[PDB]
Amino acid sequence: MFNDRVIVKKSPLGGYGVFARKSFEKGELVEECLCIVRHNDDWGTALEDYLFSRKNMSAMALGFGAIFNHSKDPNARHELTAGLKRMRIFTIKPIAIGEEITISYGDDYWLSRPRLTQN
Amino acid sequence: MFNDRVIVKKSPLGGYGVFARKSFEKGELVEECLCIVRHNDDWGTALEDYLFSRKNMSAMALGFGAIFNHSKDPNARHELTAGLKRMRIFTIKPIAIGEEITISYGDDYWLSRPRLTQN
Repeated sequence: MFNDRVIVKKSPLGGYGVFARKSFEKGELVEECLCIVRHNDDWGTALEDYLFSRKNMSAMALGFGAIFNHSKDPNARHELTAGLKRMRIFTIKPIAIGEEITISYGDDYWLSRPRLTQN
Repeated sequence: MFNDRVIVKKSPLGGYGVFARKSFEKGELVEECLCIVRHNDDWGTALEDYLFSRKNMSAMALGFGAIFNHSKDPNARHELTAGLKRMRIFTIKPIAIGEEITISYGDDYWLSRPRLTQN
């Protein structure tokens, strides 16, 4: 799909990842809806699908997991679920009006009053 | 997305559900890829996302769960996962070259040699 906030690239075409079209400082906000994350061993055995875990984060995807594979480093964190986590994404790295985004990046519980002025 | 086999409607637009464009008798076959189903209580606590369970079936979705909400009755069964269940969908009700489809319908372990002649 695609939204003025960020362009998502999940369809095969020589490039998998979620790009953002809006330069900004460390502290942006992205949106999506294709992740099922939790925190437990029974999870890796329960959500057996496109698992994507890092140290403590244990989640799974199904079309976006591969979109997150191409990530030499933690570009930004994400929170899309109904139990824990949340329904929003944060980018601790400045955006370049056309940069790529990924997920999984430790935790760092904190915020800063997001301000998505329209787009 | 959309496929000659069936047209999927997940994008908001005053209508959520998976429609089928191919009249047939009770015993059709649909295809998809957005469901994570299992059978256990720890599941409802592990897959906490868009849960969709019925009597014994305990599953969760993320874009298709709402597409299954609009279902006054069990239109057809489904099986899309890697652990149990399978990767195909069956329609025990005749198709009307433009009918809507849903999921969750008891179990009835059985088959009948599906014959998806192209489309």
